[PDB]
Amino acid sequence: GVTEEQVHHIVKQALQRYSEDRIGLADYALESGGASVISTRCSETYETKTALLSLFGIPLWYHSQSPRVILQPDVHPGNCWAFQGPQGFAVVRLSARIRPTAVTLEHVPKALSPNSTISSAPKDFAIFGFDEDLQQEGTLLGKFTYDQDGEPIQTFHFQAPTMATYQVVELRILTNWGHPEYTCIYRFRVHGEPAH
Amino acid sequence: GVTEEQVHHIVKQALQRYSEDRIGLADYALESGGASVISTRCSETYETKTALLSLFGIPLWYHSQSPRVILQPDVHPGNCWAFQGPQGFAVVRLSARIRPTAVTLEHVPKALSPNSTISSAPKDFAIFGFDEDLQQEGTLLGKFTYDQDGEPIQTFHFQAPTMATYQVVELRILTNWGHPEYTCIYRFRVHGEPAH
Amino acid sequence: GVTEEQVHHIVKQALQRYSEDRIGLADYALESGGASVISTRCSETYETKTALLSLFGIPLWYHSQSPRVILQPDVHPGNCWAFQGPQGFAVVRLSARIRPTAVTLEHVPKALSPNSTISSAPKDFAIFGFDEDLQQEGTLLGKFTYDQDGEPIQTFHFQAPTMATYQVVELRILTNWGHPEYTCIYRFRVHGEPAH
Amino acid sequence: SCALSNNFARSFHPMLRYTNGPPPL
Amino acid sequence: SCALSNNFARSFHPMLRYTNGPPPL
Amino acid sequence: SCALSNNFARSFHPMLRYTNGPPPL
Ligand SMILES: [K+]
Ligand SMILES: [K+]
Ligand SMILES: [K+]
Repeated sequence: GVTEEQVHHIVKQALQRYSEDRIGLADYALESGGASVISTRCSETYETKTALLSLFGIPLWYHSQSPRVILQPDVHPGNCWAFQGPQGFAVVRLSARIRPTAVTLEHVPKALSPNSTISSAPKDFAIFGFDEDLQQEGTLLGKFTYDQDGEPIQTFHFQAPTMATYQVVELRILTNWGHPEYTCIYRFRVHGEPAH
Repeated sequence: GVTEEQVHHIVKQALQRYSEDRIGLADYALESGGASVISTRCSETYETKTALLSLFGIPLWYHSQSPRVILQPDVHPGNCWAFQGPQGFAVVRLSARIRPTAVTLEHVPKALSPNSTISSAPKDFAIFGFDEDLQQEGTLLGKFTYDQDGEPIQTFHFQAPTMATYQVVELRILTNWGHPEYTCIYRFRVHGEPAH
Repeated sequence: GVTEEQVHHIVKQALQRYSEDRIGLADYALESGGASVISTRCSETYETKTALLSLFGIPLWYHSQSPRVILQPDVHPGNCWAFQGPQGFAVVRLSARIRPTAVTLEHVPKALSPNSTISSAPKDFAIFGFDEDLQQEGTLLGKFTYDQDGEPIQTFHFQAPTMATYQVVELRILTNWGHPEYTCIYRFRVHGEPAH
Repeated sequence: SCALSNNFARSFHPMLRYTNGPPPL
Repeated sequence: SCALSNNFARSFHPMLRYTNGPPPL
Repeated sequence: SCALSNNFARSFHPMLRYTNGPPPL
């Protein structure tokens, strides 16, 4: 038996957690906080030549999603960086040098996707740390799989992370969930502990 | 008597529903998902010449809301397409051809509106399907009334929808809730079943 | 002992409050609703020359946050107007002439800030009303302190507000919470009663 | 006459159209 | 001197002003 | 060859970089 008052408090706490970027963890990869995509290696943007901007009927411009969007909070359907194939890369300079402890990856939920499936979602992926530049050899921090049957937002704690700190990390997508032309990345976050 | 654990679960489910575009239904009219406003017929935008952009005191540009905003998720006060009169039209090419089953219309809530009233909200409206182009004769899919005393977001299931599928639909606003100069449309969504 | 049904209702009410700009009060300082920043007096934007926009490697433009952002709802980390010092000003023309009863100020939560501290947050501040132009002598409506250990969003009711009405108000920041180079303002809202 | 009109087409509001199928999502 | 200033007015940040009443809402 | 590439660098998508420390927050 729970009182009305306890219900209120439980609701209050859940909404405060909801309002703290859903998961309550600072994101060192958030663009507005000072992070950016610095390279995509040889990732080939999947360009469809479909979203056409025009005025008085004059074709002006084809819009497509920048890699930058993976560090942007708006994750409505279609607001994702799409690359060709199931193999892609994004190198991110974090907003502060940290010891990384977890990353988060999300995708649009099935309920909002057509046919209720998300085969364009990343599946297996890995995270690498770069101690200085992005040309030296990456150190693997973790390998993980984004689960298409889990929550749209999934957090991934490194098992036995070292004490090394990094300001450059790379998200590598290895496979996807079956989509034959592309892979969509909605948002990638990186969490950890700053220099203390 | 409910346990703490059941409360948590109920809260969890309600927040997951909240996060799925509030109502948990894919929206085939969402612009970022591949839909667009293709015509407004003879709808006359209500232009006020009021929102003036300037630099070093130099008048540059009067901002006004595009029809496109009705397919955009941001619905803060004023982020609505306004037309003159209580009669207006918007033709939308959906992002996929579907059998339509429901539409949703929302407006700013009364609590956030001045005087706590929303007389600029649409009242009676109807939805038409176009089997191909937008010039042939529309087929009526439903007539409905947006209720000014209901929730800000209202979903409207068609009674006895046919099995016909469409990629072009038109929202027609017939009356409003009393506002003498214009009608504000915040967001219009269309739900249904894709080709299977 | 609460029933399942009561839990649902409590959750429903809390989410509806959450969806009404979190606090359920109309905001007369919201830019999209018709309000604007008309002056910052001698506030010195804190420019870092850090956010550089470029194309094909060509430096194009340094981005920085406009004063306007304090009347904009997006409050992700870094989406704040920063001024040099702990003394700053923003004069806002409200969207309607009202009798002001409360203002609200928010900041990014500690959980999303690095080191979990927010020393760049405003601390003591005051609100002034201007009966007509912004050059006449302001009338003090209230003095308050933003509490760094409270909720990120804090509302401040005037004690014994007069019946005077205003369309121009000024937010004055007097001190901050210790940050040595700047003060960040995330969002400022103004609530009250319109001419009736 | 009404049906033949498209004021959106004659404005300073850029129009968006999906000419070649859905965007990626 | 402070009161007479308006640094916002002298910047590369476009200013917005509602010259003719509220926008529609 | 892969590692040496940066297609983002050769596109019509403006790049953003923090050249002089974090922005204010
Ligand atoms: K995104
Ligand atoms: K809208
Ligand atoms: K803001």
